[PDB]
Amino acid sequence: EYPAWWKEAVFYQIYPRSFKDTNDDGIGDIRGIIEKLDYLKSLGIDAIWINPHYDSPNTDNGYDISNYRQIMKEYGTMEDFDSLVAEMKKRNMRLMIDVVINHTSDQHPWFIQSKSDKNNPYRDYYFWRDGKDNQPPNNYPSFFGGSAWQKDAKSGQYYLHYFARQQPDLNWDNPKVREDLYAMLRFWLDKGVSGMRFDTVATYSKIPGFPNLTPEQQKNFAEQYTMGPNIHRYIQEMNRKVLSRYDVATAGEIFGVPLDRSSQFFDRRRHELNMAFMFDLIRLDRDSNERWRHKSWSLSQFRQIISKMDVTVGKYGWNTFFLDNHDNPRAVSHFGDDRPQWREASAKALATITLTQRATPFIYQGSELGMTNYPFRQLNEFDDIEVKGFWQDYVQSGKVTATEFLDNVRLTSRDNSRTPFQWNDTLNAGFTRGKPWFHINPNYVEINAEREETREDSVLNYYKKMIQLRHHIPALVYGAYQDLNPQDNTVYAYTRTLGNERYLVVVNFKEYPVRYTLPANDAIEEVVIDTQQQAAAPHSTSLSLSPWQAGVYKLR
Repeated sequence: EYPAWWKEAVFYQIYPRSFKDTNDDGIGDIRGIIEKLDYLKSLGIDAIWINPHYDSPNTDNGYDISNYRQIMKEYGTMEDFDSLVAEMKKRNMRLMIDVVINHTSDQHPWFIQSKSDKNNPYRDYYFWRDGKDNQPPNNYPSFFGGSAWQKDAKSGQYYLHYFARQQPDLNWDNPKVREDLYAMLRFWLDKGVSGMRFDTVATYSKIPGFPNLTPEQQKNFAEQYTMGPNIHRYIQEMNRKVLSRYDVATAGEIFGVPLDRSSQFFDRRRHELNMAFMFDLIRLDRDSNERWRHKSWSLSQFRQIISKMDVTVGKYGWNTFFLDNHDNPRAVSHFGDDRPQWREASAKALATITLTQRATPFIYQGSELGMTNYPFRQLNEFDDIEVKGFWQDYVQSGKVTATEFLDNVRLTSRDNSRTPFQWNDTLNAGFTRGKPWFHINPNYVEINAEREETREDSVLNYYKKMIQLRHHIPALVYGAYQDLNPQDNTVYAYTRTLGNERYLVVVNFKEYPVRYTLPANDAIEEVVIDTQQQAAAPHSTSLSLSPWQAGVYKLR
């Protein structure tokens, strides 16, 4: 069974820039988070993961770090940070920070020096290569558009950046970089942080010789970058050196790692990472070649990916469960139906699922309210550099029309989840009194924390109840997972079994009523909860489900 606090906990993710502004400069800050801790405690949150909070030019809103030990000016001071840990600790909440060490900002002291000369001490802190000819070293693509190699006029060589140009990759091969990184980690751990979320941990190790990519590898380049020969070597070292020497829950974002390779990252026995963030589910409807394009998916596909994950996780690993985050579109829009008539119901349905999985649930800020995608009027309303990067590679190239491109990024852009949190119905949704740094969704007049707090049938209060059920029913945390019908495209039904305590979770994914027949030997003994306010106790053999109806039941 191997109990663990991080396995039973309910995590909340905060994107500071968009959580709460306290000085009215239009940007969310750390004091804003402090101000809302009571809101999150009442919600039932156990731990909080905050996106990057370090000094950064903000080319990638925090993921381009220029100083790992300094608090981002936009977010506040060290005192504010220390105060967050203290206030959180006071409320028995654990703080998990975002660790971005696959790369740094091109304005980081290490890169500034590395960039000054070919013989500078820090030259080997990054990857510099010569373009054998009148072009880059190889054909490596960048997640943010064009080549993953940037030419340095001065020296004449190219430096490597999987992501933005302003995000040069660190060289983990050099034992000096590793040590400076471990020192930096203990800096934060010594201050009380109880958890670390490692950004793109599968790409720390590069492929020796930087061979070119075959036509095939060109497509799934995201996966090739995880093919590093020293990845588990390095992560294991970081564990020995740091992780294993503090009580810290670790989560690794393994973007690009095939499912059959995730085990090596979270297998207890391997002493690497406690749990991981897989993307097989959240990206089930993304085209293979065009990462920005959305394609149709079905429930059978959805549930089948979940079964596979559970099997792969097995008895020795552990997983997280999330339907959205700062790099993806809103959960209700993506997996439910955000139209006015179905938003609440489908939101509650997804909530039911989110808190009854054999994984640690991560609730992204604002989705507990049923926040939705943003109504982007035109291309320039996106800040997403991934989008601007896609525009260059597919629209400038003529590979896709601007209209079709827009139709799609409207559904897949990470900016959908980056609009300011909606607290109440005052100007700017009570987020700020200044000008919001990024456009706020007009539906805030309907979807806002305050309004939902007083309404018993609100999405917020339903989330409160689901989290409360998870905190009180062990089976919902550790019970075995069983998909009663992997092929059904209408009703998602599964059991959670811990000994003789069996629970049944049912979700009507359709917008018309459906009658669900329980397995012949199964009987409903109790109703733990359901999305209908009225709906009385059903009988033992079947359920008449209304559109998007969800429920948890205890079986005999």
